Amino acid sequence: XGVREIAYGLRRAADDVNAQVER
Amino acid sequence: GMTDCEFGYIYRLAQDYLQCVLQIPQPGSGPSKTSRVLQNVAFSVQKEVEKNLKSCLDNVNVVSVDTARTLFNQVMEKEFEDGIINWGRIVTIFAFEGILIKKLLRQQIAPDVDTYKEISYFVAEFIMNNTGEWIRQNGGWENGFVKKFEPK
Repeated sequence: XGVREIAYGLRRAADDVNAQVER
Repeated sequence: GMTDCEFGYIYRLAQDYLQCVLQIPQPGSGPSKTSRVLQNVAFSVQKEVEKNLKSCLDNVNVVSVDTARTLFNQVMEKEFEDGIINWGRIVTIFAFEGILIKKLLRQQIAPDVDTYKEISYFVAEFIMNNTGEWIRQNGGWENGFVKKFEPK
C-alpha cells in the first residue's frame, strides 16, 4: 502492499542512496 | 545556478526523465548535464524499488492522471512527513514518477499522448513547493546535485 509500504520503502532507498555519496 | 530552482527548470528535468523512461527523448542538443547525471541515478533507484516493492506495486492500479496525482501526493506526503530533505530523497521523486508513467502506459483507461507532460507538471509542483528552498540552500542542481553525483 500500500501507500505506506511504498512511501517508507522509497524513504529507505533514498537515505541509502544519499549515504552512499555522503563522503 | 541559483535560478535552477525555478519551476521551468524543474519541469524540464521531470519531463526529461519521463521521456527517458518512455524511450522518446526529444531531438536536438539533448538533455542538460544535470539531466544526464540524474537519469542514471534515478533509473538505478527505480529498478531497485520496482524489484523490492513488486508485490505492493503490482497491486496498484494507476488508471488515470488524477489517480496518479492523488497517489503521488499521498506517497510523497508520507515519505517526507519527517521534515528531512536530502538529495537521495529528491532522486526518489523522479524514480517514482517513472514507476507511475510505466503503470499508466499499461493501465490508463483513456490514454493520451500528453500524459507524461501532466505527470511531470505536478511532480515539479511538489519538488518546487516542498524542496525548492532546501535545494537552493544546498547549491542547486549545478553546484549541489551534479557535484555530488557526477562521476569522480
